[PDB]
Amino acid sequence: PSLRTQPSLYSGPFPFYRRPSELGCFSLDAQRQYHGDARALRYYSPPPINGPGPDFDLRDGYPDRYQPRDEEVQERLDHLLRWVLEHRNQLEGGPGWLAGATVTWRGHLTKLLTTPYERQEGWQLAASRFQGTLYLSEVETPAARAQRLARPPLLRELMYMGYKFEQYMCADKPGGSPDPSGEVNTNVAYCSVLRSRLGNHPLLFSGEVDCLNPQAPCTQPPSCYVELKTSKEMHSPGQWRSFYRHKLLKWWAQSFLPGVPHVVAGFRNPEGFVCSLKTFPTMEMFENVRNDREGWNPSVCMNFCAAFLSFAQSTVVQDDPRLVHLFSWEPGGPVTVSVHRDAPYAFLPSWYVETMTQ
RNA sequence: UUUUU
Ligand SMILES: O=c1ccn([C@@H]2O[C@H](COP(=O)(O)O)[C@@H](OP(=O)(O)O)[C@H]2O)c(=O)[nH]1
Ligand SMILES: [Mg+2]
Ligand SMILES: [Mg+2]
Repeated sequence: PSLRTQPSLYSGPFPFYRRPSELGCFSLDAQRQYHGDARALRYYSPPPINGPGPDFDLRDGYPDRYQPRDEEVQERLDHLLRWVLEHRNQLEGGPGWLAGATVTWRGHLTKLLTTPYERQEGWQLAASRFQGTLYLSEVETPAARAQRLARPPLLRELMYMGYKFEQYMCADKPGGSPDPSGEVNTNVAYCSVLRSRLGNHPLLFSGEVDCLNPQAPCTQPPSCYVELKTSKEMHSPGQWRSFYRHKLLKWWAQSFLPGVPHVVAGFRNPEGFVCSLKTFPTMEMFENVRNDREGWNPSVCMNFCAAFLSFAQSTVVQDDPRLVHLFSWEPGGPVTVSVHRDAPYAFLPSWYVETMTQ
Protein backbone atom coordinates (compact mmCIF):
# COMPACT_ATOMS: atom_id res chain seq x y z
CA PRO A 1 0.00 0.00 0.00
CA SER A 2 1.87 3.03 -1.32
CA LEU A 3 1.26 6.19 -3.34
CA ARG A 4 3.21 7.12 -6.49
CA THR A 5 4.42 10.70 -6.98
CA GLN A 6 5.30 11.08 -10.69
CA PRO A 7 3.89 14.25 -12.34
CA SER A 8 2.63 12.23 -15.32
CA LEU A 9 0.12 10.56 -13.01
CA TYR A 10 -1.40 13.89 -11.94
CA SER A 11 -1.40 16.01 -15.12
CA GLY A 12 -5.19 16.11 -15.33
CA PRO A 13 -7.44 19.23 -15.05
CA PHE A 14 -6.87 21.60 -12.11
CA PRO A 15 -8.91 20.28 -9.16
CA PHE A 16 -11.43 22.16 -7.05
CA TYR A 17 -9.83 24.36 -4.41
CA ARG A 18 -12.07 26.50 -2.20
CA ARG A 19 -11.34 30.21 -1.91
CA PRO A 20 -9.65 30.30 1.53
CA SER A 21 -11.49 32.04 4.38
CA GLU A 22 -9.75 33.31 7.50
CA LEU A 23 -11.41 31.87 10.60
CA GLY A 24 -9.12 33.61 13.03
CA CYS A 25 -5.53 34.10 14.09
CA PHE A 26 -3.03 33.88 16.92
CA SER A 27 0.33 35.35 17.81
CA LEU A 28 3.43 33.93 19.48
CA ASP A 29 5.48 36.53 21.38
CA ALA A 30 9.18 37.07 22.06
CA GLN A 31 9.03 34.31 24.69
CA ARG A 32 7.12 32.01 22.33
CA GLN A 33 3.95 32.42 24.41
CA TYR A 34 0.58 32.05 22.69
CA HIS A 35 -1.95 34.89 22.45
CA GLY A 36 -5.30 34.57 20.73
CA ASP A 37 -5.01 37.90 18.93
CA ALA A 38 -3.14 39.74 16.16
CA ARG A 39 -0.58 41.52 18.36
CA ALA A 40 2.28 40.06 16.29
CA LEU A 41 0.92 41.23 12.93
CA ARG A 42 3.13 43.80 11.21
CA TYR A 43 2.36 46.13 8.30
CA TYR A 44 3.87 46.32 4.82
CA SER A 45 6.02 49.46 4.61
CA PRO A 46 8.27 49.57 1.50
CA PRO A 47 10.83 52.33 0.73
CA PRO A 48 9.37 55.86 0.32
CA ILE A 49 8.18 56.60 -3.23
CA ASN A 50 10.45 59.64 -3.62
CA GLY A 51 13.41 58.36 -1.60
CA PRO A 52 16.51 56.39 -2.73
CA GLY A 53 16.21 52.80 -3.93
CA PRO A 54 16.41 50.01 -1.33
CA ASP A 55 19.83 49.22 0.15
CA PHE A 56 19.00 47.02 3.13
CA ASP A 57 22.01 45.55 4.95
CA LEU A 58 20.72 42.06 5.79
CA ARG A 59 23.86 41.22 7.80
CA ASP A 60 23.32 44.14 10.17
CA GLY A 61 22.77 42.84 13.69
CA TYR A 62 24.08 39.33 13.04
CA PRO A 63 24.49 37.75 15.49
CA ASP A 64 24.46 40.16 18.46
CA ARG A 65 20.88 41.30 17.82
CA TYR A 66 19.61 37.85 16.89
CA GLN A 67 17.43 35.80 19.24
CA PRO A 68 16.70 32.56 17.29
CA ARG A 69 13.89 30.29 18.41
CA ASP A 70 15.01 26.97 19.89
CA GLU A 71 14.66 24.46 17.05
CA GLU A 72 15.12 21.56 19.48
CA VAL A 73 11.64 22.29 20.79
CA GLN A 74 9.17 20.42 18.58
CA GLU A 75 5.81 22.17 18.94
CA ARG A 76 4.16 20.11 16.22
CA LEU A 77 0.47 21.11 16.02
CA ASP A 78 0.24 22.36 19.63
CA HIS A 79 -0.38 26.06 18.93
CA LEU A 80 -2.96 25.31 16.25
CA LEU A 81 -4.70 22.82 18.56
CA ARG A 82 -5.02 25.47 21.25
CA TRP A 83 -6.74 27.74 18.72
CA VAL A 84 -9.09 24.91 17.70
CA LEU A 85 -9.88 24.16 21.34
CA GLU A 86 -10.70 27.80 22.03
CA HIS A 87 -12.91 28.02 18.93
CA ARG A 88 -14.44 24.56 18.60
CA ASN A 89 -17.98 25.82 19.22
CA GLN A 90 -17.50 28.83 16.95
CA LEU A 91 -16.47 27.03 13.77
CA GLU A 92 -18.48 27.61 10.59
CA GLY A 93 -19.56 24.86 8.21
CA GLY A 94 -22.27 23.60 10.52
CA PRO A 95 -22.39 20.76 13.08
CA GLY A 96 -19.74 18.11 12.50
CA TRP A 97 -17.75 20.19 10.03
CA LEU A 98 -14.56 19.62 12.02
CA ALA A 99 -15.23 15.88 12.16
CA GLY A 100 -14.84 15.65 8.39
CA ALA A 101 -11.87 17.99 8.09
CA THR A 102 -8.12 17.51 7.92
CA VAL A 103 -6.12 19.72 10.29
CA THR A 104 -2.50 20.68 9.67
CA TRP A 105 0.05 23.45 9.11
CA ARG A 106 0.13 25.29 5.76
CA GLY A 107 3.79 24.32 5.46
CA HIS A 108 2.93 20.61 5.58
CA LEU A 109 0.51 21.08 2.67
CA THR A 110 3.21 23.04 0.79
CA LYS A 111 5.57 20.06 1.00
CA LEU A 112 2.85 17.82 -0.44
CA LEU A 113 2.28 20.17 -3.40
CA THR A 114 5.96 20.23 -4.34
CA THR A 115 6.48 16.48 -3.92
CA PRO A 116 6.00 15.57 -7.61
CA TYR A 117 8.93 17.85 -8.51
CA GLU A 118 11.17 17.69 -5.42
CA ARG A 119 14.40 15.75 -5.89
CA GLN A 120 16.53 16.69 -2.88
CA GLU A 121 14.54 16.70 0.38
CA GLY A 122 12.17 13.97 1.50
CA TRP A 123 9.67 14.09 4.35
CA GLN A 124 7.60 12.22 6.92
CA LEU A 125 4.05 13.09 7.98
CA ALA A 126 2.45 11.60 11.09
CA ALA A 127 -1.32 11.13 10.91
CA SER A 128 -3.87 10.44 13.63
CA ARG A 129 -7.66 10.36 13.39
CA PHE A 130 -9.47 11.66 16.46
CA GLN A 131 -13.25 12.15 16.57
CA GLY A 132 -13.38 11.83 12.79
CA THR A 133 -10.91 14.65 12.20
CA LEU A 134 -7.66 13.67 10.48
CA TYR A 135 -4.61 15.46 11.92
CA LEU A 136 -1.35 15.69 9.95
CA SER A 137 1.88 16.63 11.74
CA GLU A 138 5.33 16.63 10.15
CA VAL A 139 8.17 14.59 11.65
CA GLU A 140 11.77 15.71 11.18
CA THR A 141 13.56 12.85 9.42
CA PRO A 142 16.80 11.44 10.83
CA ALA A 143 18.64 12.92 7.83
CA ALA A 144 17.00 16.34 8.18
CA ARG A 145 17.94 16.40 11.86
CA ALA A 146 21.56 15.65 10.95
CA GLN A 147 21.59 18.36 8.26
CA ARG A 148 20.16 20.84 10.76
CA LEU A 149 22.79 20.07 13.39
CA ALA A 150 25.52 20.37 10.73
CA ARG A 151 24.13 23.64 9.37
CA PRO A 152 27.04 25.61 7.82
CA PRO A 153 27.81 29.07 9.28
CA LEU A 154 26.86 30.67 5.96
CA LEU A 155 23.46 28.96 5.92
CA ARG A 156 22.89 30.07 9.51
CA GLU A 157 23.47 33.68 8.46
CA LEU A 158 21.33 33.36 5.31
CA MET A 159 18.46 32.23 7.54
CA TYR A 160 18.92 35.35 9.68
CA MET A 161 19.00 37.54 6.59
CA GLY A 162 15.57 36.33 5.52
CA TYR A 163 14.07 37.46 8.83
CA LYS A 164 16.13 40.66 8.81
CA PHE A 165 14.63 41.57 5.42
CA GLU A 166 11.18 41.51 7.04
CA GLN A 167 12.42 44.03 9.60
CA TYR A 168 13.37 46.45 6.79
CA MET A 169 9.98 46.01 5.10
CA CYS A 170 7.51 46.05 7.99
CA ALA A 171 6.29 48.57 10.54
CA ASP A 172 4.60 47.90 13.88
CA LYS A 173 1.74 50.24 12.96
CA PRO A 174 -0.22 50.92 9.74
CA GLY A 175 1.61 53.50 7.65
CA GLY A 176 4.34 53.46 10.27
CA SER A 177 8.07 53.21 9.55
CA PRO A 178 10.37 50.16 9.83
CA ASP A 179 12.90 50.05 12.67
CA PRO A 180 16.03 48.04 11.71
CA SER A 181 17.79 48.96 14.96
CA GLY A 182 15.86 46.32 16.90
CA GLU A 183 16.41 42.65 17.65
CA VAL A 184 15.46 39.86 15.27
CA ASN A 185 13.58 37.45 17.55
CA THR A 186 12.24 34.50 15.61
CA ASN A 187 9.99 33.31 18.42
CA VAL A 188 7.67 36.14 17.37
CA ALA A 189 5.07 35.09 14.81
CA TYR A 190 1.61 36.01 13.52
CA CYS A 191 -0.47 33.11 12.21
CA SER A 192 -3.65 33.13 10.17
CA VAL A 193 -6.09 30.23 10.65
CA LEU A 194 -7.87 29.32 7.44
CA ARG A 195 -10.64 27.18 6.04
CA SER A 196 -10.48 25.63 2.57
CA ARG A 197 -11.25 22.45 0.66
CA LEU A 198 -9.31 20.50 -1.97
CA GLY A 199 -11.45 18.10 -3.95
CA ASN A 200 -13.88 16.62 -1.42
CA HIS A 201 -11.42 17.22 1.44
CA PRO A 202 -12.32 20.06 3.88
CA LEU A 203 -9.20 21.70 5.33
CA LEU A 204 -8.41 23.65 8.49
CA PHE A 205 -4.87 24.98 8.60
CA SER A 206 -2.74 27.73 10.05
CA GLY A 207 0.13 29.55 8.39
CA GLU A 208 2.59 32.19 9.52
CA VAL A 209 1.95 35.50 7.71
CA ASP A 210 4.61 38.18 7.16
CA CYS A 211 2.54 41.34 7.05
CA LEU A 212 -0.69 43.07 6.12
CA ASN A 213 -0.71 45.72 3.39
CA PRO A 214 -2.85 48.78 4.31
CA GLN A 215 -2.32 50.38 0.89
CA ALA A 216 -4.08 47.40 -0.68
CA PRO A 217 -7.56 48.41 -1.88
CA CYS A 218 -8.76 44.99 -0.68
CA THR A 219 -8.67 44.99 3.12
CA GLN A 220 -10.26 41.60 3.83
CA PRO A 221 -7.83 38.84 4.87
CA PRO A 222 -6.20 36.86 3.46
CA SER A 223 -6.37 39.16 0.41
CA CYS A 224 -4.67 41.98 2.32
CA TYR A 225 -1.61 39.91 3.32
CA VAL A 226 1.80 39.97 1.67
CA GLU A 227 4.51 37.29 1.66
CA LEU A 228 8.09 38.58 1.87
CA LYS A 229 11.06 36.73 0.38
CA THR A 230 14.75 37.18 -0.37
CA SER A 231 16.70 35.57 -3.20
CA LYS A 232 20.05 36.07 -4.92
CA GLU A 233 20.33 38.76 -7.56
CA MET A 234 20.15 37.33 -11.06
CA HIS A 235 21.68 38.74 -14.23
CA SER A 236 21.43 36.10 -16.96
CA PRO A 237 18.30 34.72 -18.66
CA GLY A 238 19.62 31.34 -17.57
CA GLN A 239 19.56 32.26 -13.89
CA TRP A 240 16.04 33.68 -14.19
CA ARG A 241 14.90 30.49 -15.91
CA SER A 242 16.26 28.30 -13.09
CA PHE A 243 14.57 30.60 -10.57
CA TYR A 244 11.23 30.17 -12.36
CA ARG A 245 11.53 26.40 -12.48
CA HIS A 246 12.64 25.79 -8.92
CA LYS A 247 12.23 28.70 -6.53
CA LEU A 248 8.92 30.06 -7.87
CA LEU A 249 7.35 26.63 -7.51
CA LYS A 250 7.99 26.80 -3.77
CA TRP A 251 6.86 30.43 -3.54
CA TRP A 252 3.66 29.58 -5.39
CA ALA A 253 3.05 26.46 -3.27
CA GLN A 254 3.34 28.49 -0.08
CA SER A 255 1.20 31.50 -0.97
CA PHE A 256 -1.47 29.85 -3.12
CA LEU A 257 -2.87 27.72 -0.29
CA PRO A 258 -3.63 30.52 2.23
CA GLY A 259 -4.81 32.85 -0.52
CA VAL A 260 -1.94 35.33 -0.13
CA PRO A 261 -2.05 37.25 -3.47
CA HIS A 262 1.40 38.87 -3.56
CA VAL A 263 4.99 37.88 -2.83
CA VAL A 264 7.47 40.75 -2.59
CA ALA A 265 11.04 39.65 -3.25
CA GLY A 266 14.19 41.38 -2.13
CA PHE A 267 17.14 40.44 -4.31
CA ARG A 268 20.40 40.39 -2.38
CA ASN A 269 23.85 40.94 -3.84
CA PRO A 270 26.91 38.87 -2.79
CA GLU A 271 27.77 41.49 -0.16
CA GLY A 272 24.49 40.87 1.65
CA PHE A 273 22.52 43.97 0.64
CA VAL A 274 19.06 44.06 -0.89
CA CYS A 275 19.32 46.66 -3.66
CA SER A 276 16.27 45.61 -5.67
CA LEU A 277 12.61 44.70 -5.05
CA LYS A 278 10.05 42.94 -7.25
CA THR A 279 6.45 41.93 -6.70
CA PHE A 280 5.28 38.53 -7.91
CA PRO A 281 1.51 38.08 -8.05
CA THR A 282 0.77 34.54 -6.85
CA MET A 283 -1.79 33.87 -9.59
CA GLU A 284 0.72 34.85 -12.29
CA MET A 285 3.68 32.79 -11.12
CA PHE A 286 2.75 29.82 -13.33
CA GLU A 287 2.78 32.09 -16.39
CA ASN A 288 6.57 32.03 -16.20
CA VAL A 289 6.65 28.27 -16.87
CA ARG A 290 3.36 27.54 -18.69
CA ASN A 291 5.09 26.67 -21.97
CA ASP A 292 8.28 25.34 -20.40
CA ARG A 293 9.27 21.72 -21.09
CA GLU A 294 11.07 21.71 -17.74
CA GLY A 295 8.56 23.78 -15.80
CA TRP A 296 6.10 22.86 -13.06
CA ASN A 297 2.30 22.65 -13.25
CA PRO A 298 -0.10 23.77 -10.46
CA SER A 299 -2.58 21.07 -11.49
CA VAL A 300 0.00 18.35 -10.87
CA CYS A 301 0.76 19.84 -7.45
CA MET A 302 -2.89 20.06 -6.42
CA ASN A 303 -3.91 16.71 -7.91
CA PHE A 304 -1.10 14.94 -6.07
CA CYS A 305 -2.07 16.67 -2.82
CA ALA A 306 -5.71 15.67 -3.27
CA ALA A 307 -4.50 12.14 -4.04
CA PHE A 308 -2.44 12.06 -0.84
CA LEU A 309 -5.38 13.31 1.23
CA SER A 310 -7.53 10.52 -0.21
CA PHE A 311 -4.75 8.03 0.45
CA ALA A 312 -4.28 9.23 4.04
CA GLN A 313 -8.03 9.21 4.77
CA SER A 314 -8.47 5.66 3.45
CA THR A 315 -5.34 4.40 5.20
CA VAL A 316 -6.13 5.87 8.62
CA VAL A 317 -9.27 3.93 9.49
CA GLN A 318 -8.85 3.68 13.26
CA ASP A 319 -10.11 6.65 15.28
CA ASP A 320 -7.45 6.76 18.02
CA PRO A 321 -5.34 9.77 19.10
CA ARG A 322 -2.55 7.49 20.36
CA LEU A 323 -2.23 5.71 17.01
CA VAL A 324 -0.08 7.10 14.23
CA HIS A 325 0.24 6.17 10.59
CA LEU A 326 3.59 7.57 9.49
CA PHE A 327 3.75 8.51 5.81
CA SER A 328 7.33 8.54 4.55
CA TRP A 329 8.69 9.82 1.25
CA GLU A 330 12.11 10.22 -0.35
CA PRO A 331 12.80 11.49 -3.89
CA GLY A 332 12.81 8.62 -6.38
CA GLY A 333 10.17 6.52 -4.66
CA PRO A 334 6.49 6.41 -3.59
CA VAL A 335 4.96 7.47 -0.28
CA THR A 336 5.05 4.49 2.10
CA VAL A 337 3.27 3.88 5.41
CA SER A 338 4.21 2.41 8.79
CA VAL A 339 2.07 2.14 11.93
CA HIS A 340 3.15 3.28 15.40
CA ARG A 341 1.57 3.75 18.82
CA ASP A 342 2.24 6.29 21.59
CA ALA A 343 5.68 7.90 22.07
CA PRO A 344 7.59 9.14 20.25
CA TYR A 345 5.32 9.56 17.20
CA ALA A 346 1.97 10.25 18.90
CA PHE A 347 1.50 14.01 18.71
CA LEU A 348 -1.98 14.87 20.01
CA PRO A 349 -1.45 16.09 23.61
CA SER A 350 -3.64 14.90 26.47
CA TRP A 351 -4.69 18.47 27.24
CA TYR A 352 -6.29 18.55 23.79
CA VAL A 353 -7.65 15.00 23.73
CA GLU A 354 -9.15 15.14 27.23
CA THR A 355 -10.87 18.48 26.63
CA MET A 356 -12.29 17.47 23.24
CA THR A 357 -13.51 14.20 24.75
CA GLN A 358 -15.25 15.79 27.73
C1' U B 1 13.73 31.71 7.40
C1' U B 2 17.35 29.82 3.83
C1' U B 3 21.05 27.04 0.46
C1' U B 4 20.06 23.23 -3.85
C1' U B 5 17.04 20.14 -7.34
O1 LIG C 1 9.56 9.78 -8.39
C1 LIG C 1 9.14 8.64 -8.26
C2 LIG C 1 9.89 7.55 -8.70
C3 LIG C 1 9.41 6.27 -8.50
N1 LIG C 1 8.18 6.06 -7.87
C4 LIG C 1 7.70 4.68 -7.62
O2 LIG C 1 8.74 3.85 -7.06
C5 LIG C 1 8.30 2.49 -7.25
C6 LIG C 1 9.49 1.66 -7.74
O3 LIG C 1 9.94 2.16 -9.01
P1 LIG C 1 11.49 2.57 -9.20
O4 LIG C 1 11.64 4.04 -9.18
O5 LIG C 1 12.07 1.96 -10.57
O6 LIG C 1 12.36 2.07 -7.95
C7 LIG C 1 7.22 2.54 -8.31
O7 LIG C 1 5.92 2.42 -7.71
P2 LIG C 1 5.28 0.96 -7.51
O8 LIG C 1 5.81 0.25 -6.33
O9 LIG C 1 5.56 0.16 -8.88
O10 LIG C 1 3.68 1.18 -7.43
C8 LIG C 1 7.40 3.93 -8.91
O11 LIG C 1 6.16 4.40 -9.45
C9 LIG C 1 7.44 7.10 -7.45
O12 LIG C 1 6.38 6.91 -6.87
N2 LIG C 1 7.90 8.41 -7.64
MG1 LIG D 1 6.81 34.10 7.11
MG1 LIG E 1 8.40 35.36 3.99
